[PDB]
Amino acid sequence: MTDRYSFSLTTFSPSGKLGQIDYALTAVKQGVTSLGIKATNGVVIATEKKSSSPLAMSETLSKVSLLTPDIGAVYSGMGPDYRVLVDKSRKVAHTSYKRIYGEYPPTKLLVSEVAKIMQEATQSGGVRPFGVSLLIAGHDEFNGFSLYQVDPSGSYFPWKATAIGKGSVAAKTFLEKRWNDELELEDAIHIALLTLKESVEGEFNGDTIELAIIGDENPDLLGYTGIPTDKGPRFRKLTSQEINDRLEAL
Amino acid sequence: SDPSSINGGIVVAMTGKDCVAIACDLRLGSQSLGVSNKFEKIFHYGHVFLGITGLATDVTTLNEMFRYKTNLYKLKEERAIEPETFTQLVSSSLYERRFGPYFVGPVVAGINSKSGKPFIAGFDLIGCIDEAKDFIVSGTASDQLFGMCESLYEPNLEPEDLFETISQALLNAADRDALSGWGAVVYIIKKDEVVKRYLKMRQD
Amino acid sequence: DRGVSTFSPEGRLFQVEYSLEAIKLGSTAIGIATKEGVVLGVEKRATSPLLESDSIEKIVEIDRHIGCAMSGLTADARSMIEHARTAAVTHNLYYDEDINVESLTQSVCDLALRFGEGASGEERLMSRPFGVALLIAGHDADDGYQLFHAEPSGTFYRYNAKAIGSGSEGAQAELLNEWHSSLTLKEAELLVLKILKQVMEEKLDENNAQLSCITKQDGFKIYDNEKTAELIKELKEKEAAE
Amino acid sequence: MDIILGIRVQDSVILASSKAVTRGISVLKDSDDKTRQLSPHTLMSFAGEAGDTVQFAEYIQANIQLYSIREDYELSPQAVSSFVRQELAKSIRSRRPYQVNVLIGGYDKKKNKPELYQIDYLGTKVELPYGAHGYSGFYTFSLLDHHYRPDMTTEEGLDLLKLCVQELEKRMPMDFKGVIVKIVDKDGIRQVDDFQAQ
Amino acid sequence: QFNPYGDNGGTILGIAGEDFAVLAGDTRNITDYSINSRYEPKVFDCGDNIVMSANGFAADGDALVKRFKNSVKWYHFDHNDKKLSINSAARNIQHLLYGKRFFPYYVHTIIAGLDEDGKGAVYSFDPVGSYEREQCRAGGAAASLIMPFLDNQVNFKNQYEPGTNGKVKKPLKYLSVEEVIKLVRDSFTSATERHIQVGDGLEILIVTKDGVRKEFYELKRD
Amino acid sequence: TTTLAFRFQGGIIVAVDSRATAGNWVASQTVKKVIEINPFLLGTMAGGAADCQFWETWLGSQCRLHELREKERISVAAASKILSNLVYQYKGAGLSMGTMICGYTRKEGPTIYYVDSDGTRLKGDIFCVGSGQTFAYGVLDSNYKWDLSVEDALYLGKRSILAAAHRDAYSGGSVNLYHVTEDGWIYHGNHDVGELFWKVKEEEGSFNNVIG
Amino acid sequence: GYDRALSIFSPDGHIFQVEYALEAVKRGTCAVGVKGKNCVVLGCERRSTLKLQDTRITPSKVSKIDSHVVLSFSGLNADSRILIEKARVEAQSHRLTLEDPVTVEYLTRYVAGVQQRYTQSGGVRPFGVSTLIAGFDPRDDEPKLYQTEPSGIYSSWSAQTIGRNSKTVREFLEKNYDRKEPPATVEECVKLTVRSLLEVVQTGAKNIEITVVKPDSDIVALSSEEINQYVTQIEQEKQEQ
Amino acid sequence: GSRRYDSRTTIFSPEGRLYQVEYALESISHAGTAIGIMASDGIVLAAERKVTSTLLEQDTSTEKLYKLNDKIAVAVAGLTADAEILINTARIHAQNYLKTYNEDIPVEILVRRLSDIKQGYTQHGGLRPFGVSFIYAGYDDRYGYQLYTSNPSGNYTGWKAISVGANTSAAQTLLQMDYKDDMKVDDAIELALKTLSKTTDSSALTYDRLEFATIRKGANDGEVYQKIFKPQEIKDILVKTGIT
Amino acid sequence: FRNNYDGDTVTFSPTGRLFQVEYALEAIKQGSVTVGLRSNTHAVLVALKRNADELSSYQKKIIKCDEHMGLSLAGLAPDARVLSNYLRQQCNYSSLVFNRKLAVERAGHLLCDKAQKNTQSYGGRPYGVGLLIIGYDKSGAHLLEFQPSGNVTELYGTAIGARSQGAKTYLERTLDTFIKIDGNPDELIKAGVEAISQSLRDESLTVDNLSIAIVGKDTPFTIYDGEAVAKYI
Repeated sequence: MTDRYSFSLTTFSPSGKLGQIDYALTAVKQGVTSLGIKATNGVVIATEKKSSSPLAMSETLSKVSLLTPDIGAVYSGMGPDYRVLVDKSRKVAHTSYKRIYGEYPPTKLLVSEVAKIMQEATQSGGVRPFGVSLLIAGHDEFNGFSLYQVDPSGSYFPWKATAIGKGSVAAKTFLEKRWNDELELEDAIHIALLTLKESVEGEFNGDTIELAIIGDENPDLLGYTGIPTDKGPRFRKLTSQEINDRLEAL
Repeated sequence: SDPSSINGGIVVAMTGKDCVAIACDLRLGSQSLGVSNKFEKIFHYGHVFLGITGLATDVTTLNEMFRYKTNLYKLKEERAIEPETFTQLVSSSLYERRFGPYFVGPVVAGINSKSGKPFIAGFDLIGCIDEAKDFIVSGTASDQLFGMCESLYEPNLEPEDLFETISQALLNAADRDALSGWGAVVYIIKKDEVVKRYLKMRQD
Repeated sequence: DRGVSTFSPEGRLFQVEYSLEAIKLGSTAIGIATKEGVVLGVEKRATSPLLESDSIEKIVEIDRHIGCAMSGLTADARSMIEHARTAAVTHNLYYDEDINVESLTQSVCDLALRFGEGASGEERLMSRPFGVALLIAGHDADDGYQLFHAEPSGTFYRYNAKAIGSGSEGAQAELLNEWHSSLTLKEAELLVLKILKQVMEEKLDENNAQLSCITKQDGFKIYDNEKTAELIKELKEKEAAE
Repeated sequence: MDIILGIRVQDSVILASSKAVTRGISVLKDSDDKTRQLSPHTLMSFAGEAGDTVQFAEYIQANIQLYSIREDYELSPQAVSSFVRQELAKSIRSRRPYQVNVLIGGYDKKKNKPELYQIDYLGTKVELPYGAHGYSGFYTFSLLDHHYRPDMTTEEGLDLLKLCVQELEKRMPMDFKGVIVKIVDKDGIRQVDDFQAQ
Repeated sequence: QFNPYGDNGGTILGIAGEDFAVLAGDTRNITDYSINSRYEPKVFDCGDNIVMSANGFAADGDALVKRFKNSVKWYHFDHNDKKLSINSAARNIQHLLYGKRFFPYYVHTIIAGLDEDGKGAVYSFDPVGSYEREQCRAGGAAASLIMPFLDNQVNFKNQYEPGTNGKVKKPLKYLSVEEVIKLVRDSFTSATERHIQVGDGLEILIVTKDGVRKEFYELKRD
Repeated sequence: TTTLAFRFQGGIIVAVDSRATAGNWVASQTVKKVIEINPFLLGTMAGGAADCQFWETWLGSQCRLHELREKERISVAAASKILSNLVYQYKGAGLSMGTMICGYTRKEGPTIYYVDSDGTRLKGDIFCVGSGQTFAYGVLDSNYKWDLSVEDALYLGKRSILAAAHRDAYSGGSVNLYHVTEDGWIYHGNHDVGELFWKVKEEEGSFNNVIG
Repeated sequence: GYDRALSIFSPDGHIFQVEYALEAVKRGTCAVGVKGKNCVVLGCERRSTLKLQDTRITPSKVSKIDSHVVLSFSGLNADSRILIEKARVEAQSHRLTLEDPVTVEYLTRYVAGVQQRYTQSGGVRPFGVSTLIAGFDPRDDEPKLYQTEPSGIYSSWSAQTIGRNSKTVREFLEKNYDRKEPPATVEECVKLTVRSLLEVVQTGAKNIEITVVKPDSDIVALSSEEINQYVTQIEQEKQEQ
Repeated sequence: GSRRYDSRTTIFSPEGRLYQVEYALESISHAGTAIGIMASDGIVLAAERKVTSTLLEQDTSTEKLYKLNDKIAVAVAGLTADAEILINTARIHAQNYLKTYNEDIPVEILVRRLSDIKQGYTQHGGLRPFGVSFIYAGYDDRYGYQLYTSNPSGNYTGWKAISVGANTSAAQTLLQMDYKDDMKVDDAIELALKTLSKTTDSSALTYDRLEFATIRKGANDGEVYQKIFKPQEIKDILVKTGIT
Repeated sequence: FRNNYDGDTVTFSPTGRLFQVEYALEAIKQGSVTVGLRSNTHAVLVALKRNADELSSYQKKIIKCDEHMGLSLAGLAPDARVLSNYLRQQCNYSSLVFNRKLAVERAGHLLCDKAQKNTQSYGGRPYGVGLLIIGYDKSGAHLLEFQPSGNVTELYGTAIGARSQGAKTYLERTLDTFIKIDGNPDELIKAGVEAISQSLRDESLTVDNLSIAIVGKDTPFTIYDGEAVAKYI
């Protein structure tokens, strides 16, 4: 027994390529499309709920997840790898930040922590890189709204809007045409729905689409009253119904 | 025996109208022997102020520790740490040594650079936060300081007036404590500027 | 690849056999035991005339009653010497006496097979077998003057005379005919000098060869160059006498 | 305890340390040098627990000499004193603490000013015009408080110390057998071999 | 609270002759004011002509003797059946005792045999390994009663030549095995009279170039 | 116990008594308190019998290892520091030893180092260690000169130990003498205090207070 | 956790990783050392694959291990740092326990031991470095010069060189260095050193650094000029014929 | 066993070269170019952002210039994520030094430490090296303005001007051509931009594709200042130097 | 085939074989011959000692484990030292903790289990030596045969090493005879020497070439070499 794989499984090839990272990126390319758009007063991230069978309950599988009350994430690639990354991300937000400063981490720093976790699966002994790309959206007092992308290599970059996965090339092009620095959240939601429609083959509705936003504080989602400074989470997942109402004005 | 009474020393902080004050004596002794009359007990990281009473060696170690942590914080966050945040950092740093504690009485003072709101806080040696709006006191003459502050203090004092109040509280408390005194320094803090003054006091 | 503790289809440990091949490329070392002591001689074999020959140490003291000569990857012998010296000194601390030559040898040989990447038997942390062979010579009250050949295989043999290194097959054949139960220390010295001369590529002189002996009376001593030079001269004379 | 005194004058730091080593009922030695040169312009005197004293001093010396070779540079007195403070501060919270008090006198060649640091076994550091460890301070700090001046010459400093030593030889219970005095300045460290009657 | 030590009484005696040595010990084992056994051997033949006794806390005495006998066995295994000389056993025993310097074997130990020149030898140890070779040594409960006697009758201390005005010390003529056995038996009958922990039986082990012999004598049982 | 060692023109004198005790009980009058580390190094013992014997014997093994490794005799400074550093590792555990490491090397000349279980290591010309140290110091301090004849030095040393054997209840037995020169130490015999005392009294006229 | 055996025996009795470590040394800049009657000199050549360096701060090829001993090398620069640091630490530890600085042979034996250990320990590769260690034993005036290689083997030399073209410069030294009469002067010693280097450096005033080591911790490095002056006087010895 | 899948990242080739180091360097050669130029009154760091899009938020982006100290900074060429790992340990080493000696860490000591970390991955552990090359720009009171470079092998060297990443050959030649010892920071700024401008594999050199920083001892003060230029500031300096 | 499955002990060949173990077994066959046989009162070991040169000694082949147990080796000597040492300790443990002499049968089980661990894990290698264990315990005389594969068997007599097949056939023939040689050590030995000489070929057993060991009813395990074996040549 005992893990005796203490050497790297990702190494440099004569051409300078890191094979395992390139291959992980290829797995990301085969994944269902997901995207994110940053507005002036919010951020939207969305993807398609590619149910693997009509007998499956697509709601019991969340592709969009809350990391902190003001930060959410979505991905493209290997769903199981994403799931554990979310568990680790939620935990590191506490162990490396909340239990020290008594407040949730700003978006860039949490992204930085996730990125570190992914980089390590690129050099540590006995493991393969995570086969996913993430789109993390959030808000924090001193930086406002932000959107980031994290790749299998651990690299991450901020975006105004972007797409990853299957038809990311076409979707990125469609976003470059409609994006401007004056967009309001509802506008971005609208643009998000339009972009996603080109990537979807079959049914396109609130039950096959998963979408969340980072907007204003939702005092009704807090759970208690009595403390003025505590106004609620900015992260909110739209309901199947909220999505349909917007599809009619498509 | 009592690590908190070996070196002596006091610190006090007060809030005023769009300002804050933090003051301390300058003595550093070894039991009855006065050793140094230049041992300042107030430090600052960016615009956040920290005063520390208790065992001198821990006062020094803690200052170096917080300089170290606030420096990294700034490099990663790309902004100076705020009073409220730093208070939580002190608290968690102290509780981390719950069973082998630093023998100190930290005090935080400053103004949130974004809300302009004056802030102060105190802690016991293992991190419990005392977030009073009026004043925080610490040191070998803490009973005296509580007495002066409760009597002399009043809300919304102007910088120039708060200075007279914090000073009289410090001075008269120090003079009823054998291990406190030997000089004093007062810091008047405003959103834009900070003035440091050395007070004239009894040298016995 | 292939484990460092793998067996060949013939029942031999690859690394140990390949280790023996490295020892064959080393400088020659010869040892001869008599009832008057044991002689140890080596071929310095400097690689350039600018190399100060006396800094070549291939004959070392283990204790007053034990000395030894090496052949092969000589750097590998340091930790072995260190272990031997410690074993001897430690034995004396624990028992107020000299360690027997055979015991000292068995202890050095215990290190030999302690190699591998995780062999189940203890904690053999050493990546490869030693690439050097040793001739351990000494004297103890129970078995008198002795000569042992310690190999990286962990086995050691006692010899009346033995040669190791590049010219061993030739030198050993010579020792087979020259040795006899009544040689004197002087005869042994000349005999070692003679055989070294036959197998060395260079012309043997007091600078490229070195002698040593161990006697019950004075212990282990390394002959200084002047003393050996005379033995060289005395040898040339007896050979030219017929 | 042993006598450890230090004084910073205009262009130098003078260190005075008692020569006796007493164990129980006997004075075993009367020419003990309680000091170690850390670098050409930095000297450290020490007093405290029997074995810990020298072990600590020599340990610090080794580390500074190592830093000097690695960097081919000499750390400033303030840097050295901070290194020494951290070591003592680590020690106070370990299994068995070094019970050693020290005085560090150095001449900072970059600032061209002498400096005197007093650090006790807890890691308590302070920079002073003059200092002392143990009972010595109880008789010398009031003397120096009275006769000290910032612009004193190395010679005036030596007369000031002589005054301190005389007071110690008059009022202290123990016979510390005189002191060894060393001067630290821009030219290094030298020992005043003539203090037995200066 | 738990006390890891106890005291089992007993007394042992070792005397070295010119070409022999003896190690004796009473056979009574006790606890406080009770007798645990009237016959519990305390002196042992450990092989290689060495006799040993570790007196004091019996449990510790047994562990030590057991460990030494095993040491002798391994000495044979690791050094081609070489005989363990008495001086070598002594040093070995020092390391055994000092190994527990911080949780000592609460015993006073004596070993006897012949040195490498055939002479009688006796070695006595401190509970932590301090040792010395001697002519004779009493250990245990009555050691304070016996040693003075042995200093006088074995080494002739304070004894002078009659008529020499205490100017000439009585010569050190050496004792025979028969004369030594007499001193041993007398030492023990005296010890049995004055010390409540001594009695029941006396067992003597004699070591000569021919091996180890044993003699037994009854002692008062009160 | 009383042990002493001093430096002088002819080298070094080393003298020790030979009594071992356990409370008021005299355990032995024939103990060796000087161990011949090696042909050129001497070690004295005071305090715990076992502690001194075990570690000083161990010191010899470490000194021998040095000579095999460095092909040179170990210095008195390096030898004394080996024992000193070892003893320092055990500080607080309860070891008990007061010792003198004495030797003569070409490089250092006659040298004496005092080493105890507190971790103290001191180089010096004169040292007396043990329960009887003060008594030896008394006689030794009032008759010492750097210019004593090997003969007069050996006597002072012997006389000093005698003084201590007489007044210290825990010192006695016999005196063991040693002289240290570059070519090594020279044993100068065992002198039973029983006879030595009377001899010295008569020949010297001292100890006038005892009746004999 | 990583403990793969990287240095092992091959069928012919060689240890390729050690052998290839030597190849890395052959590729390193040349280094030479010659001992005079009262000194030792160490010379090194400076590459020119890229020139626009800041000589003040760029790590020099000769390092002081202690005030009386220096070490130069040929091979991987990064690897040499590891050995230099360990040697420096060992030098201070030795002064601390023996109360005497290390002899040159002792320091050499230590560095060589470290190198050997890295040839038979799991999970590590050998140092791709060979060194020249020179200086004077405490209170001694007899010069010392030793060389160590990847295998861990070491020995002393009257003069020696390692690195690229060391074959060439060694020849120059074998037929230009007389043991009967070693360079009885710091000057004629530095001259023999510069000469041997010119045989391979191909005109490089700024491509040749020298360090002189004398008894009692007297170590100093020459400046471009001081060296440039030696080059000049030597190119004349040639033309004057 | 596992030995079957072990690539052996730390062995020599028959030529005495370290495979993984050579391959990591090959990787570095495809990363955006980074330039460092040291002047009499300051230092300049300039780097080209590899790959960009209209939607890339440049204001909140940093992929090549990082602050290590208040007096030391680095320009990165290679795997960004590998760089962040090393940057963070360097930031720690600097704070440890300040805590120990109460003095800012000398530039070389911090550079040597980071280089030693890199060297380690080269000799033991069986892990791949970091695919990173750094250009360090810093100031200390012993050598003043300094410029260093370190690569995957753990080797480091000092320079007056240097480049890492893509097209260093062409860039080094240009720098060696117009660099002059008596230069001034503003001259350096211009030299840096011109050089990048001629070596870019892109159409034109625009502000959205650059990161700029300087370390000057602003005369009106007496201390050292690090200025990591903002988008607008780069756009400006781009027009002034005549590249519009 | 073989080449692909003989890299380590943790690999089974397509026919269920463990080649590394089989190769270790081969080192035994290359070892010098040794014989073992017992009656109801004694057990005997006879071994042919091999030498390197005519200037070297003949390497010992018999090792004592306790007063009632011992063994002879064939193959890698160092492995025999490791295994005999483990057995010495096990015999030791039994005496110290239970004041009991270790049963030969139990010793065989302990040896089997120790060897097995080295045939199922990565990194290790099988022991490359064969052992013949004899002893006299509470159930009489015993002879065991140990193989590196971990297989231990109790026999009346046997032989291992080169040409061991000769002696083995002779013993399998002499069975009914030697098994009854009770109360007569010299006879059992001669019976063994006759068995071993059935595997000779090169030379003839000499005085510094033969090695004998015996254990029995009132006979502690003792080894006879040289002059002491003269009366049997």
